[PDB]
Amino acid sequence: MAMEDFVRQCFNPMIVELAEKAMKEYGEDPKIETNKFAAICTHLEVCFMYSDFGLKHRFEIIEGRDRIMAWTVVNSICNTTGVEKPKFLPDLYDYKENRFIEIGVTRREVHIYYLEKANKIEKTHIHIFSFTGEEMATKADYTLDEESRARIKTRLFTIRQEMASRSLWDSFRQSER
Ligand SMILES: O=C(O)c1cccc(-c2cc(=O)c(O)c(C(=O)O)[nH]2)c1
Ligand SMILES: [Mn+2]
Ligand SMILES: [Mn+2]
Repeated sequence: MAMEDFVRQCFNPMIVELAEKAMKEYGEDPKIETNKFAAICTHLEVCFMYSDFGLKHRFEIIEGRDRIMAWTVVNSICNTTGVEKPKFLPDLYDYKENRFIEIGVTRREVHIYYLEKANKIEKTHIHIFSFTGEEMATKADYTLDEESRARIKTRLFTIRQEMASRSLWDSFRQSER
């Protein structure tokens, strides 16, 4: 699979390893479910990039932790800010706006995916990125500055074009659940 090669060649090891670990604990093989693997890597990188554009410690990363730590972080945040405990593990906590964030990344229409997220959940803030430079966030509050957002959008467009370059993008486009 070029897709497996592409993942290894275009995302930093930490992300690949985390992605690999997450699939393999739940019986899923990244050599087979390769479009899923790419997607997880993609969502992780975004989650991390979002975090990195932050009070220097603006955001707390929840995604990418093991489940024990993820919950440990979340509870610890709830107990000392008073904020209601979410049902599902979100991606980030915003210490400035003092809310949880759910990051979405979609090959579909941003509004489409936004609804799916809003429906599945809490007073968690939602931010949706697409591979087209489009984004959607609750009450249109985009949390970050334009530069930080431009960098995420550029990284996603680039992943799309690299996939496209390797005739991998049509599979990947059509593979969102
Ligand atoms: O689109 C999906 O296949 C899907 C189904 C259930 C959950 C997720 C998902 C998307 C996410 O963006 C996410 O952050 C998580 C998480 O486990 O923290 N999970 C994605
Ligand atoms: Mn998550
Ligand atoms: Mn997410």
